[PDB]
Amino acid sequence: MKTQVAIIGAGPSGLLLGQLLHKAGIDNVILERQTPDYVLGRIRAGVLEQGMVDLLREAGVDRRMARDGLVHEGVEIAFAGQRRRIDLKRLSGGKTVTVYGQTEVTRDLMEAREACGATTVYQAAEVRLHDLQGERPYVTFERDGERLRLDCDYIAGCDGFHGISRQSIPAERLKVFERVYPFGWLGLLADTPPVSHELIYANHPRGFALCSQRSATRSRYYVQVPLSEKVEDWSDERFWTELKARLPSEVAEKLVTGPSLEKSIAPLRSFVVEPMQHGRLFLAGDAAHIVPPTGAKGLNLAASDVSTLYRLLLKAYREGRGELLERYSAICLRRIWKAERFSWWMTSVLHRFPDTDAFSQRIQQTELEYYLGSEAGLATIAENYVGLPYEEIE
Amino acid sequence: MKTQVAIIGAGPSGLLLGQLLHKAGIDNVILERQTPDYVLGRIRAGVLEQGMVDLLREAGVDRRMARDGLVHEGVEIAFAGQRRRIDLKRLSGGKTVTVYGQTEVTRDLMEAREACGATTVYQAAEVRLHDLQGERPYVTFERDGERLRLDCDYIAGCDGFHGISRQSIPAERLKVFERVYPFGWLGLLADTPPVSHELIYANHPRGFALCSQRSATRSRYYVQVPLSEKVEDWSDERFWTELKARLPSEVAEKLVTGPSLEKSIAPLRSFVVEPMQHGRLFLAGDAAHIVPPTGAKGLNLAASDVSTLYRLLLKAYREGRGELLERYSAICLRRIWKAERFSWWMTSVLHRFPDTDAFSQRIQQTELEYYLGSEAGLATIAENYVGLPYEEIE
Ligand SMILES: Cc1cc2nc3c(=O)[nH]c(=O)nc-3n(C[C@H](O)[C@H](O)[C@H](O)COP(=O)(O)OP(=O)(O)OC[C@H]3O[C@@H](n4cnc5c(N)ncnc54)[C@H](O)[C@@H]3O)c2cc1C
Ligand SMILES: Cc1cc2nc3c(=O)[nH]c(=O)nc-3n(C[C@H](O)[C@H](O)[C@H](O)COP(=O)(O)OP(=O)(O)OC[C@H]3O[C@@H](n4cnc5c(N)ncnc54)[C@H](O)[C@@H]3O)c2cc1C
Ligand SMILES: O=C(O)c1ccc(O)cc1O
Ligand SMILES: O=C(O)c1ccc(O)cc1O
Ligand SMILES: [Br-]
Ligand SMILES: [Br-]
Ligand SMILES: [Br-]
Ligand SMILES: [Br-]
Repeated sequence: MKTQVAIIGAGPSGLLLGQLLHKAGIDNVILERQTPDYVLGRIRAGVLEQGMVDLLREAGVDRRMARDGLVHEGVEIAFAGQRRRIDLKRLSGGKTVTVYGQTEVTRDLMEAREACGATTVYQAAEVRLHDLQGERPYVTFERDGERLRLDCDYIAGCDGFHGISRQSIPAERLKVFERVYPFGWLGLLADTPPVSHELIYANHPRGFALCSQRSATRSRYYVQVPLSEKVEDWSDERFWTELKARLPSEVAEKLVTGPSLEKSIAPLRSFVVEPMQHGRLFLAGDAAHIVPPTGAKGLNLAASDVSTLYRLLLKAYREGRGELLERYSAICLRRIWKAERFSWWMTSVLHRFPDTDAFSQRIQQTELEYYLGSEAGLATIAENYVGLPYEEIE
Repeated sequence: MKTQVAIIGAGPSGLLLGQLLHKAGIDNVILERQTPDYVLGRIRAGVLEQGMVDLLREAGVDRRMARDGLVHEGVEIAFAGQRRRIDLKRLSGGKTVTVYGQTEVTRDLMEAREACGATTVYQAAEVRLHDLQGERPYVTFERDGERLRLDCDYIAGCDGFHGISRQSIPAERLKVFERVYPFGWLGLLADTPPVSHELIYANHPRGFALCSQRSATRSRYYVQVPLSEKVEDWSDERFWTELKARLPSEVAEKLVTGPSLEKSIAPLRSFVVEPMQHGRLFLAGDAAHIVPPTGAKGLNLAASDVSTLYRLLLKAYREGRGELLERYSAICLRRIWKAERFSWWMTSVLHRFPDTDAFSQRIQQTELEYYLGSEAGLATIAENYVGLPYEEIE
């Protein structure tokens, strides 16, 4: 079996990369460990940057998004009883973000991939990578018991945090950066109208709360929760009572509650590996880095890694410029570290930490008061929130 | 013995407050524990904000400053081999800072006080405060052995961190915020031309370094040093070799070194007390709060507390508005917390901390790269550096 670019993983990264490549005439095969239905059952991200919205259009997979996605021009931050709005559009020079669920994007791409007929192998068991430093690397996997080999020129590891690709690079070639936060997010998806037309991030003494949305009739809420909590310990009712307890009263009063469609706990983490490649293997998305969701950068960073890898593969195949591929990590890492810093900052100012002394609490409050009341402070939040510019290469 | 306003301490705060009050017709007596020469021997701050420069003019003590002070329009920050300049003037909307030593300001005020004939009692031993909540508080002290009593309407505690005034307020009425940093600054004053026309803050792997000045022929340099260091362990030569080791080579090459006129180690600290008053006692300057010197806010905060207290005392004496004095702490604390936050931020990004993991180091570097390369980031540094606006009261 043979292809040009082998792609491990069919989440947003793998599908987006694959779609881009296919439209340009570069053969690519995707290997996914799960079934399509399993991948489609993941409720995750909901905020997309301008850059990602353009990459979807470029991949020709934007019809449904242009119809159903909500364009937001601001986000609110509530702390100490007051609600402060950040005008993203005015402060960033006219950029906005688009709210459209990750499940939707994945569904749009999977459909687009099916229609064009490109190769996708689900239930690809025991994927293994070989000859990463040769001229002809290959992948082996098991489809219903028999071991099959797939030959390619390059391998794109788009298998997420627990994927096999990052684990395939000799640990001594890698430099790992990581911070684990002492809390997670308990998220809840409901078929009720969102409480606000825009998102509300909330710093409350009991912990962080976030009011988000998926459509005009579907909502998503999160509340900061310690690592000891179990999802079965949180009935729908306990969640609504806690959410209400963390929001300003004029917001809590108009909250339409309802039974959960999905409920889960996601732990917060920061993680970066350098470099992001090894021989003919290139990492993209969660396979290479993790950000706490506070800044909504995860899926967005995945898009920029992919945007970069794709353009570098094009130069390589169409222009015979195979040497530019060495620049992948340098290019990606610049944007990644700034997104990691924004995510970390957002996380530290909106969440309540366990053993904080009096001084740190006052500083946290003052960070908010300064950044939310200063035109220059608001602009730092805004330009980072909408998304810093993609570097163009060459 | 009787006066209207008793002032404890003859450093910048006490003298400035006293001078302002005197010019407006409000009698005031200053009690200082040391001799004039001792106070004059302290080498400390060198950077003055616009607001402080105007308060000096208002006190009519600005002739020498207008002549010898250096107006700076920018400051440089060096990290990872590169030097980045922050244009304060362009970024803050035209404000600048003025470099004029603290010793000079103190000398100008002491001279001004002498000429106008206001009462200053040096070597005022064992100062004690009494009847703080009555209508007539008083101060007792010892001048060459005999105990004298001074009656007044109000007491301004301008006695610094180790003064008696903060210690005179019942500890249960006070709320203390404090952070101690695991390092200090080893400063050196030399009679050599400064290495740059503007200040250079430096983040280097060996620790922080700062190149400052006092005049066109006098310089002041600092290098971050751990708490274990003793000044007698640092010969002039050891200092120059370390300073040079922490600066970019094109800067180190042109450094004119020389024997020290003064050399000392100042530990870094953050400290705030709330409220800043008790009955007829009002705290000002270091008596109420400490900031690490990284943002040059100490003497500047002292000026704003004093500017506020003075205007409130004027309303009280001239207008019979004695009730406005209750607003002192609320007014002062707003500016103080923002200055404390700026100082903390500057400190955390320019200094090397002892037990930092890989992630934090990368974030520290990225903080600098973001704030120094973003127009909005640069503006946050600039408006804070020149000094946020003084609140006007009423
Ligand atoms: C559980 C979780 C919750 C999250 N929640 C949020 C959230 O609420 N908000 C938010 O803003 N962001 C959230 N994120 C982050 C955001 O969803 C991601 O950054 C985004 O999904 C990254 O896409 P990806 O393609 O890189 O990774 P993924 O979506 O993880 O896709 C990787 C894919 O590769 C497959 N794969 C794994 N191992 C192998 C293998 N050995 N062989 C073959 N295929 C393999 C997996 O089955 C998976 O389909 C979350 C991430 C996770 C892991
Ligand atoms: C040792 C030290 C080093 C510093 N170094 C720097 C530096 O390098 N850079 C910088 O930016 N800032 C520095 N600062 C901070 C800056 O100098 C101050 O914020 C500024 O001096 C505050 O002025 P003040 O009048 O409030 O206090 P001070 O200048 O401390 O004056 C308070 C005065 O009150 C007197 N006093 C004390 N106790 C009594 C008493 N019991 N009775 C009567 N009088 C009393 C003292 O003798 C003193 O004269 C430093 C502060 C200190 C303490
Ligand atoms: O799921 C969301 O809608 C969502 C929105 C904002 C954010 O920062 C993180 C999130 O997961
Ligand atoms: O003494 C200085 O000149 C000086 C300058 C800048 C600064 O932040 C701190 C300082 O003590
Ligand atoms: Br979703
Ligand atoms: Br995220
Ligand atoms: Br000085
Ligand atoms: Br200071």
